[PDB]
Amino acid sequence: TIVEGLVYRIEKGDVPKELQGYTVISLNFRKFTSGTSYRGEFETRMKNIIKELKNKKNKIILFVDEIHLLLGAGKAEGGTDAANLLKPVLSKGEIKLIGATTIAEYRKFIESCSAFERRFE
Amino acid sequence: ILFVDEIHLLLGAGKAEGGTDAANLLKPVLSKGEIKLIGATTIAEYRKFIESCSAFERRFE
Amino acid sequence: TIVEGLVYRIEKGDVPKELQGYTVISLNFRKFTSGTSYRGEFETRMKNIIKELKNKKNKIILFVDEIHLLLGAGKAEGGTDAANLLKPVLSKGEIKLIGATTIAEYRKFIESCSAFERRFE
Amino acid sequence: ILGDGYINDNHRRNIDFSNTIIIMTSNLGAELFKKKLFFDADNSGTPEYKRVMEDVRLSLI
Repeated sequence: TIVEGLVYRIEKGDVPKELQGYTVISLNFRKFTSGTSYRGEFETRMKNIIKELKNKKNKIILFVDEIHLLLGAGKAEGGTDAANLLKPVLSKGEIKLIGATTIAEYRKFIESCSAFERRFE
Repeated sequence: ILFVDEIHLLLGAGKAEGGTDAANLLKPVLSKGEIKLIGATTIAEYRKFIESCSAFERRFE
Repeated sequence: TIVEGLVYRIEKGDVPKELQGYTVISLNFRKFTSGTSYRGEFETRMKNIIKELKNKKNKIILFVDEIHLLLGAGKAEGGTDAANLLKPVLSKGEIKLIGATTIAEYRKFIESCSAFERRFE
Repeated sequence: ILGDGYINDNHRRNIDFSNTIIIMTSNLGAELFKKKLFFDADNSGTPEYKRVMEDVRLSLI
């Protein structure tokens, strides 16, 4: 709802000039695990996304409900793991995402590989 | 109106897709009021939602 | 940024004469093992990188993001390549590579097998 | 550590303690540092109290 609170600031225009228009995109796991027809075809869906996440320069805001499904949980070949994409890319200012976790499981990101610590705020 | 014998029976199988049938699905769906579900669990079973899973404890009542 | 500094220092002229003109090839992990298809088409891509750029006289500099990422993915039995190749390259001087690891991981790189102890530095 | 440097762990690495200055502090100060040293703390002696301190220094050994 704080992230919902961002959206109402946008539609009423109560945002700075550099952040106007940009649309929040949530990420439901109705479609992440269900598209897994092959191993390579999982990342190609992201490749269609990420290439249009940089050269788009249009309304772009990424949102995750709980990052514990992204980088905490998951077999290394079962989908999203600690060896997920965009590890050196998200340090650069070319992708805008906003995530949310609970503290009591957030120590798993410290104990996953201890390398996403400087990768998030 | 849906009814389940045990929600613990929904924490078992669910293979050949990448995740458990109930532990993946219905997570933002049961967050809001859509489904008219009613459940029933053994008390001694029920500790696994509170201790082990520790996420659905606010989803159900 | 010290590795990326060196190319900013080619134009400064504070390089030795025998190390001039060379081009750093930055290497994303998305380029290595995403486009591989668990087949004998794998090693058709490995010679495109490795063996085509040894006897080629062109000016070459490699760069590894992390060596631990190269040990994580690439477990297909047919594919292998989890530090299997580049074994005479660590004593030959044709290929110029640069790696980067963190200390707490590089401690677990060396003493977990104790075979790469004399190769790397 | 002092006579060694080849400590086997559960991971069986070596831990060399070469080029290390080892610093071993503890007090033992009371029950000898009564007022003998204490009430003449101003000058504390070039001829006399050095002998008094070495006698205490011997008793710390």
